[PDB]
Amino acid sequence: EAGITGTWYNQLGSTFIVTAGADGALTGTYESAVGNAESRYVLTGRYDSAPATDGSGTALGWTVAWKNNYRNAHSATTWSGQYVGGAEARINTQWLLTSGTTEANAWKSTLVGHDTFTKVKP
Amino acid sequence: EAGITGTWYNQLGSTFIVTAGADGALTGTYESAVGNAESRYVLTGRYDSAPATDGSGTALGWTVAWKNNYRNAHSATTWSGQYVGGAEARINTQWLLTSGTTEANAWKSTLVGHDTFTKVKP
Amino acid sequence: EWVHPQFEQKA
Amino acid sequence: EWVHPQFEQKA
Repeated sequence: EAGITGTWYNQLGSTFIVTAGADGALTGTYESAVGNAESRYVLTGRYDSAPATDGSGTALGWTVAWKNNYRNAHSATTWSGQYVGGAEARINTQWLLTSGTTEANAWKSTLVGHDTFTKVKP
Repeated sequence: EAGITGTWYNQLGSTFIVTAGADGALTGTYESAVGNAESRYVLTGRYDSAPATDGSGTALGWTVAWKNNYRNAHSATTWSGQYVGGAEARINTQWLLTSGTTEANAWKSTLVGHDTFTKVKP
Repeated sequence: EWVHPQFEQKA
Repeated sequence: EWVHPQFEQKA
């Protein structure tokens, strides 16, 4: 009923496949535009499993740490946003990408950006 | 009354000296913790020159582009925050540092962080 | 120049 | 290693 389980695509070629559990869990995989095994990472997060019924979106967030069995970029991204249902459902998000740094390099530790995901590729 | 004109120091040792104009202008200089002429850059911004009288802070923001007559880091930082008056006045901020990039490197264009400024050095 | 895996494109 | 001017420190 949540509308969130399934495959989502951002506007630059990445794909994530998630299950929205009855308990508020988000679990799945995030795959970069490269599209290989090396390019797939574990995704884990949470969502509001009882959203408002007034037309408001469904709040959610998730994390990917950029380590898999093939590669490690010593970093993790969090996406914070909301699911917006209807004819062309969307997940609108802002993200923070933190890389592990020394204290001297902490100034350059955290990048910020945004993503919009749809159930259909760009 | 406004409380903003003067010298402010962040927790890293940087120093800014600002004038808060009657018209809402912020003008001054930002000097990194190194403290020399090559470390000083023009600061320009805006503030609420008629803040609420209910104990709220005074909203403000400013920009430094990291070019001076000595050096150019092809980047600019904005700080967004509010002035909080009282016994130990503070300016609490969040910042965005954007570097000029190619389109392919735009993913790493914008760093985010925070700064707390006080009238006394840390 | 290295592109982080979040943003990496096919060659 | 290069530290951006916003953050550079005294040696």
